Amino acid sequence: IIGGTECKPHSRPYMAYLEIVTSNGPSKFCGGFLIRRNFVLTAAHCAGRSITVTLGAHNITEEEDTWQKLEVIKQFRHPKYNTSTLHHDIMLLKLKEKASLTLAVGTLPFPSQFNFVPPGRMCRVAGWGRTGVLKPGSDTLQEVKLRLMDPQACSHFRDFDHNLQLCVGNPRKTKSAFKGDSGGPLLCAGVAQGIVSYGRSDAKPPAVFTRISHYRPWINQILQAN
Amino acid sequence: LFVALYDYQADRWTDLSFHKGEKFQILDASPPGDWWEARSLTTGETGYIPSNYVAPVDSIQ
Ligand SMILES: [Zn+2]
Repeated sequence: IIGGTECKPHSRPYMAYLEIVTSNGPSKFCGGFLIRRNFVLTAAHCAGRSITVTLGAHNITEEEDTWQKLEVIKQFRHPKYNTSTLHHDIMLLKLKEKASLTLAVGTLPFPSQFNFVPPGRMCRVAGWGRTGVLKPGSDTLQEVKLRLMDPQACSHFRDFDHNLQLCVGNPRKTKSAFKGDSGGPLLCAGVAQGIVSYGRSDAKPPAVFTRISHYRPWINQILQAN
Repeated sequence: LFVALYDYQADRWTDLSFHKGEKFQILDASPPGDWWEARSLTTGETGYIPSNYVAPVDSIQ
């Protein structure tokens, strides 16, 4: 998260920290969010061999008695996910056991009614990602408020599709999601409407988030079935 | 194992930058698209690389 603030500890108890073990060398790291006791929603590009999810964290470098670490047992990457476009950058992860509900660990279930969110709303995203181009990931969970832009502000991105993607972050500001925030939720009026997907290597906003409303059928499908 | 045939500067933060000759281990090539997820053997970083910029190490002279 660039230009954000430190979250009030445990104030977003659905936030998931993902370690994705690919093989013998440094892991990859993503965010995500607990939408049901044994389901975490994240980005498709955070897929890998095995994934450990840490729930209940604030400072991720210091083990806490709020932590629940759970293995992922099943990955549901969106079947139409494509690396040239990064369309359908969305994935559900079924956890080995249901998380236990605590002050620090809670779900963020969707409201019954999805709706299409237009440009102009100010939404909030949280994560442990890098705080700048040359910066390491944040030890503590950060959040930032970002403006939804007209999709024309993202026309420089390949095949950007207003129906599939949100265009997020006023270009005249430095505030933005960044590397390591992948898969984290963008909440508008407290409702998850976006998933951090990608943006410019140089961190110049806007960035691209998966538009959750488009995927509401598919998500509901997988849950009502697993 | 794969080798960079050309230099590449990433435009998307999901992607790695690299120089001709840098070596990679491929982690995922399953999804459609011109990009494979890889890990640089130089830096240890993981990200997407253009599949056409690399070749198996034993497929170069
Ligand atoms: Zn705490």
